[PDB]
Amino acid sequence: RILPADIKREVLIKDENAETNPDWGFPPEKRPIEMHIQFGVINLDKPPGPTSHEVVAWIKKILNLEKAGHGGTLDPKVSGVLPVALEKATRVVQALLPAGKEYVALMHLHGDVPEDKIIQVMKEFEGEIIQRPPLLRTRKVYYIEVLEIEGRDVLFRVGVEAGTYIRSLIHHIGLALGVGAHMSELRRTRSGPFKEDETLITLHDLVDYYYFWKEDGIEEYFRKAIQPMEKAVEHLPKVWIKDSAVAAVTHGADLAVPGIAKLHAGIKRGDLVAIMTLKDELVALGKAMMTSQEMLEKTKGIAVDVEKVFMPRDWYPKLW
Amino acid sequence: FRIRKCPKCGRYTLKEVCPVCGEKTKVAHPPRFSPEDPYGEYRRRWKREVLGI
RNA sequence: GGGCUCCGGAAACCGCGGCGC
RNA sequence: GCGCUUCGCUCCCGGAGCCCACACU
RNA sequence: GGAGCGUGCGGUUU
Repeated sequence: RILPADIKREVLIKDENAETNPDWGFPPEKRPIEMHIQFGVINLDKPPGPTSHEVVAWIKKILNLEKAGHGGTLDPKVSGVLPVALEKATRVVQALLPAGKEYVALMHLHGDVPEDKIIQVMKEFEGEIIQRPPLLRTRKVYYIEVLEIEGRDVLFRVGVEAGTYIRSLIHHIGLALGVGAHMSELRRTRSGPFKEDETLITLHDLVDYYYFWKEDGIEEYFRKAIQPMEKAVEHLPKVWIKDSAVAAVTHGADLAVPGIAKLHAGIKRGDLVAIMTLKDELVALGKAMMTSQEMLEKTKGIAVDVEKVFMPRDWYPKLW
Repeated sequence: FRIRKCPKCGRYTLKEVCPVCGEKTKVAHPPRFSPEDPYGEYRRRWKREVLGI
């Protein structure tokens, strides 16, 4: 099970010995509860039933939030991973959108067929697909894995490139296999950096923990409920920038080469990037105007056009 | 909804047990929710209990 | 002149049109 | 008949606000 | 206020 985001990079060092003053900053770790929310995203496990937005709907009301949004629109009946980003962190969703997505499926064939043929055929897809629904853009299926076959039911997992519709993938197999098939049940196992781990939590848990916080004044639980926006870019290639630069990119400065402290391998021209402090907080998002190596060897020009900034201003002192 | 989990060892399956690790399976597609949420305080009390709140 | 942040119908109830039981 | 027909996001445009910033000698 | 992810338009009124 390998998607495009599970390849490990190297941490490339530009300023071999640099330091950050704690006095101006809030690391993801110890932010005051009330602002951890302003800058959080919940790894939600969407129940079946509600449309994906109508969930976010209730998340707002019930937590007296104003403005929150969700990741890849998961349909009414699908359950599973639905990152919902809160308050000021709302737009981190941008980051999520064009990342991997893994599903567990349950296709149901409209007629019998030899177990191995099902396997043979589905394995046929591992690669590029041209989308053919019932009677034009290509989409990758990073891998299919068949768990179990019972009669005409075929429970599998599958990983896909942003905006594959699993219904179709199935309908397609359906035709491929000869008999025709329909998708019976679906569930999203991961959107990009949001996995089905210990951080994925259910509406109910979320609310109950939040009440433990208001009625009962326990912070713990309702904190471990929300994830700090940093985890919404974990999948993106990051560049760590030195303190002075932080203040700048905040105000609308495109980040220039001699701001870089640490870097990630294999960046290219026009790739999304996460600008980070040495405290490992999200500063902003941009397109690299300069490859990985290019950024490390040089001191002339600009690394990344800055295009969206999350980090607030007063957080770092101006100084430039 | 037929898909089931056995979340401890994290394996989906339509069966009742994951023999590989002998954990019974629960249904995959997580408990439905209505903003009404009756049983709200009723469950809350059950939780407060296993934590000591 | 460019970059960034914020806002730009944020209102319930009513008639088709459009998908679903 | 009952439910949904959009939380919100992105590009442009209009308005308000902040900067003009290679991140020190 | 437009375009798109996503099927939209005409009436009592923040």
